[PDB]
Amino acid sequence: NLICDFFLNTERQGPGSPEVTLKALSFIDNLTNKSLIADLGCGTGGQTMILAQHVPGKITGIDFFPGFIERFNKNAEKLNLQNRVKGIVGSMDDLSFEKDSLDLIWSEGAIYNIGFERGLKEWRNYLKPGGYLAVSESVWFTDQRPAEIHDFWMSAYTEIDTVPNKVAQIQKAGYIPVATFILPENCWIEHYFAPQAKAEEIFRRKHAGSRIVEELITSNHHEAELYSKYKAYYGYAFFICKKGF
Ligand SMILES: Nc1ncnc2c1ncn2[C@@H]1O[C@H](CSCC[C@H](N)C(=O)O)[C@@H](O)[C@H]1O
Repeated sequence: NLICDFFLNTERQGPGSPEVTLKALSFIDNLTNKSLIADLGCGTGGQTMILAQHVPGKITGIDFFPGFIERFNKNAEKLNLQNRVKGIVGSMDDLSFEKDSLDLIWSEGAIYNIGFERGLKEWRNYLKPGGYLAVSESVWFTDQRPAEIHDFWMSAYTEIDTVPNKVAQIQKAGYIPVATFILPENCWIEHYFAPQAKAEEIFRRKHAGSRIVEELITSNHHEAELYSKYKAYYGYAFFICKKGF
């Protein structure tokens, strides 16, 4: 399981970008120095640092891979945010946060591990009423897509769905769909697939012969191809939800 190692040599493990994280932040108007924030599936904490540098309050990143949490705190350290930004090895399906105690729950390209609707449901219980939930998720841009891309997505994440369905689910889960925007293509190509280029040459050689590596490179190269060919039918959408009642 060196899948981790590879992604340690990258700015982020999923589509995204500073402008996008900030643009989504632009919709949350309840934050102060007393706000408790959580970023679920924070990976190395790249978006978590950009976030921490533009909002007040303490943030808690949570990720399944210890390797990412280690880089998370080390990076937090260099940036001096270690006081108000702590990394923690945990799982989104088994959180220990006091009920209705958070003001903001962040999650970029990580909610698929637990499921869109499931997350909306469960995480809700850790939010102060009027609190926010911001997550980026894979979506279909249309009601019709080719078979290649469709079955590819039915093999990885079956919950991918259209923006309209995602939105109603948010309303159904007891939130107000405050803001919803689709991510620019440069979030995949520029900030995700490209950085993955250099990473590979170095990774592959450091681990020459590792069967897992030779294939990881193949998975990434296949995803990039599907994207460069079907980018018009799918991508990521960011959702800012405000807990009801
Ligand atoms: N059950 C789980 N609980 C918490 N994190 C998990 C998890 N399953 C997977 N993850 C993490 O979810 C992240 C998905 S990749 C996205 C990483 C980061 N949010 C970014 O945008 O760069 C990875 O860090 C993966 O390790």
